[PDB]
Amino acid sequence: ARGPKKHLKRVAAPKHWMLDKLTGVFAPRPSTGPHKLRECLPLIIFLRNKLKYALTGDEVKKICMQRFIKIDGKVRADITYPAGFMDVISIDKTGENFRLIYDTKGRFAVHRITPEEAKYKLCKVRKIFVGTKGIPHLVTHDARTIRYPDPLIKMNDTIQIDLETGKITDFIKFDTGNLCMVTGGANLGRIGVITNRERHPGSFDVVHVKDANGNSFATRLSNIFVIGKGNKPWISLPRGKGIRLTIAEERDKRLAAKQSSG
Amino acid sequence: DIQTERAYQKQPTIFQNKKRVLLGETGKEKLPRYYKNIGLGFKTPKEAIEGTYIDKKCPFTGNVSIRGRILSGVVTKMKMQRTIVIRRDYLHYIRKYNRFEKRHKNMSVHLSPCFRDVQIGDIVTVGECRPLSKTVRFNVLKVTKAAGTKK
Amino acid sequence: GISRDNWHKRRKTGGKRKPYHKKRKYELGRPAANTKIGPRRIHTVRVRGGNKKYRALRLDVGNFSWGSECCTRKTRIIDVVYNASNNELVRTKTLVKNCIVLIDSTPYRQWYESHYALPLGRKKGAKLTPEEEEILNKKRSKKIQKKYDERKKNAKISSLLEEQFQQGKLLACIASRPGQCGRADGYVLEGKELEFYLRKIKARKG
Amino acid sequence: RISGGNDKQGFPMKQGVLTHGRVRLLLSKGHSCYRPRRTGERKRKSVRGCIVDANLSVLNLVIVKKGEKDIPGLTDTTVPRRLGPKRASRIRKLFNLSKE
RNA sequence: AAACUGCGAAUGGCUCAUUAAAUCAGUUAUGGUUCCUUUGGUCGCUCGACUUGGAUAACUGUGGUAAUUCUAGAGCUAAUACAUGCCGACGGGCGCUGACCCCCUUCGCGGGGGGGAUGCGUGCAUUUAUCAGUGGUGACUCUAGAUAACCUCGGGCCGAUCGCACGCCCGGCGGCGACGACCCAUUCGAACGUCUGCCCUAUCAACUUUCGAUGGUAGUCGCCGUGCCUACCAUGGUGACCACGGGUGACGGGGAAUCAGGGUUCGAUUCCGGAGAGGGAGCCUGAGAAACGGCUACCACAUCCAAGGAAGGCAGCAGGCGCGCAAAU
Repeated sequence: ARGPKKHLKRVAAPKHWMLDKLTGVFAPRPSTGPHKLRECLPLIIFLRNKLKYALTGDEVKKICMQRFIKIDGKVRADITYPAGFMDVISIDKTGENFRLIYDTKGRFAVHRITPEEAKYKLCKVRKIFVGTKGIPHLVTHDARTIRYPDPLIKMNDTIQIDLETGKITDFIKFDTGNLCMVTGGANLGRIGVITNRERHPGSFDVVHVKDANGNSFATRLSNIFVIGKGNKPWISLPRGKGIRLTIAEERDKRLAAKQSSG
Repeated sequence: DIQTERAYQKQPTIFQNKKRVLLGETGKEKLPRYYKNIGLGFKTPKEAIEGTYIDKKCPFTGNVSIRGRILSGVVTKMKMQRTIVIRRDYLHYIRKYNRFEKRHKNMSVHLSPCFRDVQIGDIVTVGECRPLSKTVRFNVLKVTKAAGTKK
Repeated sequence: GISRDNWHKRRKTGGKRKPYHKKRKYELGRPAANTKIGPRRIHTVRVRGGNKKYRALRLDVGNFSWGSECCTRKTRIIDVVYNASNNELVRTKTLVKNCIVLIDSTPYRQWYESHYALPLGRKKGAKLTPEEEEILNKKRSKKIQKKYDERKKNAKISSLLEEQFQQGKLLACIASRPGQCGRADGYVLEGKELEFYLRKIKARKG
Repeated sequence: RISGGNDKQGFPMKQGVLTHGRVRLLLSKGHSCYRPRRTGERKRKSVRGCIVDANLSVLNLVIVKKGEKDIPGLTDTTVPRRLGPKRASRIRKLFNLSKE
């Protein structure tokens, strides 16, 4: 390869893009943006598979540049725009908004939210920088460079930004006893409380997260998103509240639903 | 003992020609020494603090950083200057015949003159660096003596 | 077609390696600058990323430093006297990094009388004729004379630097690569540098 | 003032060859006798030299000084202006207009 | 329509010739560097024109060669093409030089403390030299700060660009966009390195070594580290735990067949990475190419011709010949 790739095969797509095999050779390669290729979700994939508003690749384009869809308060006219974690998407005419949260399994889930919760967005700070004339800077996980932050924002905190002004309203400090969830790996979408944080000099610093029912698991430092201060979550959690039901309880719940439905 | 070759040897962090009030005695002619903590729980020795050798590839007094892997080995030969060769003996497993084989892969690491109490057979540990030569990639962090040598 | 690969040559064990792919474009090399002296010529070449590197072919002046009291002035290149790498590169007037040259002593001298108000150079038998510095000495107040007196209470330097100042040339070193940025910066040689490189010149020229 | 020309085999002459024959040379963007198909695309062509001799097909001449004997082939009617200037400063320069 | 400008052609597709620690696989690092586009920030921080210049297209007219996606002289004309460039912000701030002025026990002298006109430099991007130690790492010669300068004529930025909807307040003054731009992070990556793992062969037992082999010093070049390459030094480095040399009907892996348990054979072949476009060699443009549906010379082979010259590389899709036991519109 003499340059960057511009195509992407269907079976080379990530599994959480949640496609089929016998439809086409290629898959939608997203345009470059705030999020990585294997951690985002194209707008065409959502509008054509999840919401079922469109069936072909031209109907998605018509809806997309018809100026009907707004992305974090800004209208976007790219059908392969990368949408990732807590990307607030809004439809102005039928009055629906969706928040992208990983569910109990390894995928995205549709989650309708009220507009009052659609005005803000929780996002994770990545690194702290100092500008030219002594301006402190923040680099956010969706590449939002924010000037003049609060002095108590550290490396692995979570800030809440209003989508109309771009400023910080409130923040959550990285500490034990806070509600957390994991973004990537074998664990995905489980909601838990940070207990331990093991420090290894020169490598990945693993942590330990306990679920609300008695389960525990260990993830890396980069696989951390802090969502709450204590037990109350700052956003509306999806169905099941991220408990990671095992296969026996899942089978029992499906059998109970089948017996009750008839 | 120093300044052997056709160019001056210096540490490009400090200034060695500060103008004092007098330029006589009682406060001069003790040059500062540049050193840093390499991290990873390792402690810098006194020979890198009060020494007079000049290097550019020393992990303590130099321009090289320590990151990546931490290995170990046994010193085999000290023939070429300012760098040594160590031997790593490891066991390889075969799935068919459920029995091991020992293998050795000797490779060259860098020895600063800070560790000059080194004989053949001493156990050393090394840390990964940027390529300092064609085949040299590692810097010795500490030295451990072998059995015997009580003198 | 000059390459910079690490597969034209033998391995660590001494056995030859067989090349499998030809010369690439990131693997590139260019001929040497051979930065001479004379009227200034500088060429630009486009490199990877679309950036430009200034190839200094000839140059006249340089921005050197004199660190005993931290002054920097633009100074003309006079002559190269020593190179630690090649003994042919002094016979051809070439400029490299960490090279040993002579530069003119006029602007540092003017800074020395204009700051410390002591005569520098001006050998005995010929005094200050064009009558400019004692004009600056006069029409001052008592506070300003007290400030100069407290400043020139300590006005001593090395005797070898003084002898270079009567000689009119200061032995200088280059700390910049002229084939990459296009300029010839650096600092003047002082202290043990002067005695070491003067020993080297007197050993080579003997 | 003689300028340009075509060879008997049909090769136009490049200005500055300083040869009475045919020399092959490389041509690039911004040179005569070459219209590039790709950007930066250089191809070697064969041109006629500058010095005129008997082995030529045509020759292009211009008129620099008008005499008194008008030729019906050359000076018969004055053509009208196909299209004039477009920029505002060119109109103000041609009509010698002021600021107001 | 045409044509100038800008962007893409470096993606995709086909093949397995080379290649046996080389490629590749898992695991690390760039604290050792470039990055088109998108996303976010910066874009009156610098103290010094109510819009400038001439050239070319397309077009018109006139020609040569047997011949090409071949082209010269003549007459106009545009830019988000090529260039040259101002006003405002902008009245005073920050540092050196400072004529000088004012207050006092100390009589003045000597000392202590405040105003300072004038003159020079000012920020970001590059380079050198010195000093101190807002924020961070396991760890900087890290970022930020200060001083003195530099700032390439083939030259860093600080908008001489375009459209829609209408306008309030006495000619000034406004809303949403499109394009372009130094720097910074991000996205797509690429590239160089760390640890481990490849088929057979001793009728290959020693190999490399001023034609760099091993390391040190200082440089050149390269986007960066590094014998990558120069000048000088010491004789180093690998090897019976199989180096080296040869062969391969060898691209590597995810995988396929058979299979009680262990294994044996294959993997040219749809997804990943690598290599090439007859085979070596060199290069323009471009962010990214040693590109071949880009260019330049060599040999093998080969097309047209008025014999002067001109034009090419189906291991792309169909198709044809040869080769064949063997493979389609």
